[PDB]
Amino acid sequence: QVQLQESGGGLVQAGGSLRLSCAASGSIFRIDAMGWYRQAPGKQRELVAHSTSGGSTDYADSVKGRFTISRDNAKNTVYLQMNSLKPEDTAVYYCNADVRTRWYASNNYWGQGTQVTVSS
Amino acid sequence: QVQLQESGGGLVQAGGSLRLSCAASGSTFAIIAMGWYRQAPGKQRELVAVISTGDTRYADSVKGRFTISRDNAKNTVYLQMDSLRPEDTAVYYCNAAVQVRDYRNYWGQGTQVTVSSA
Amino acid sequence: ERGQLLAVAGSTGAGKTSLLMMIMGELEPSGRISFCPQFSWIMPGTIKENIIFGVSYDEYRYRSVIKACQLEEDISKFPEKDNTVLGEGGITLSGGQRARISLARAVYKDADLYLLDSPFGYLDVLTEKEIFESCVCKLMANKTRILVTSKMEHLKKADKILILHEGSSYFYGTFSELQNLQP
Repeated sequence: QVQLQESGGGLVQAGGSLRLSCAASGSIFRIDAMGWYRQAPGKQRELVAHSTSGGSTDYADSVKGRFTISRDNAKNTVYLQMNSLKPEDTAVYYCNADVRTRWYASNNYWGQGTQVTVSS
Repeated sequence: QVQLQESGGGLVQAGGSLRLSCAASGSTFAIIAMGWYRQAPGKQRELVAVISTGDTRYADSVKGRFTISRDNAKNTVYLQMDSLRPEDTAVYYCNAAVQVRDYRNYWGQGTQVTVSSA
Repeated sequence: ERGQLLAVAGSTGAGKTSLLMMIMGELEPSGRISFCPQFSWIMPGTIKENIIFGVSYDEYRYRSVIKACQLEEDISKFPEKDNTVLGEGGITLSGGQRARISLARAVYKDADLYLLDSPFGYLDVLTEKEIFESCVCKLMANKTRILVTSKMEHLKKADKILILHEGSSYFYGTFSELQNLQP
């Protein structure tokens, strides 16, 4: 029943910040793992950041120090505050989450994906 | 942070025993593994035994003689060293693996174990 | 039940108060058991030693464990390879790499029962999907595995499943037999 909707994308001239968001809507019970995965054309889906329920954050070497993953449990949403964006970063950003529709175990959901483009 | 102090070193004769202690201080609740190492002069630190919830491991050269144990109430990790041979003469160190939001390891100060002939 | 995968879901605890930590706790020192913790650790020394220390060496088993645990590409990149020294005095690994070194260390040990307490918790959706499939499903296919999880996809692929409640209550059966229960 779960749907993962994103926002906060768009065009930003290189060196500028952009904050992505992704809220979960449905018969949710609770959310366990939320992450951001990107896919530039001519490349496969790859990890950007991985967040757990217990506030543990992991980042792919390529985005470390620039990007930050955070989440609001109450608003049932995962955020990606991306700073000092370089052209290689340009791609489509996918929100991914393990969502419990049944108290004991979760199901995996991918987002539709928003386009993050880089000027100059 | 985590502080590790080793005690129990000494001069023994071959066939004898020693019970080494590694006392943890500070953030001892975040320790998830404890190794016991030995260093001979001008040589590297070799892992002898390791302990964690679920397992204990030993080097092929110490198996059937050394026992790695722990006392959570005292925050101490022991190394029971039985049927000692001169080649066990080294400086024994404990290394603790700590996870407290970020991961790292910590070394102790060392305890001199000397084993003589019989 | 020998050589089967039991996926444990529900109220299975968290961290150092997980159900498996307790058990392994109560068992603290009659067949051999290999336990994989939720939190990954290394000890200073080589990548090889961090996987094979204390267990007898098998060339075929070591290399297969590395392949199945997705360590083949990581290790190959390092100039010293699997002879790369780890820790404060050596190379510092990522949470994901250390999670994989921790699993390989448990998987490599020859034991009659494997107790894996959420070992994919800090791995990405892609890394976890591959490791679960090639390591616990294919590589450990003839071992008695007990995998604590919380992923519906892991309950679908297990021979038998166990759902725990906070109380005495529990379901013991297959994923299909659970679907037919109050659908």
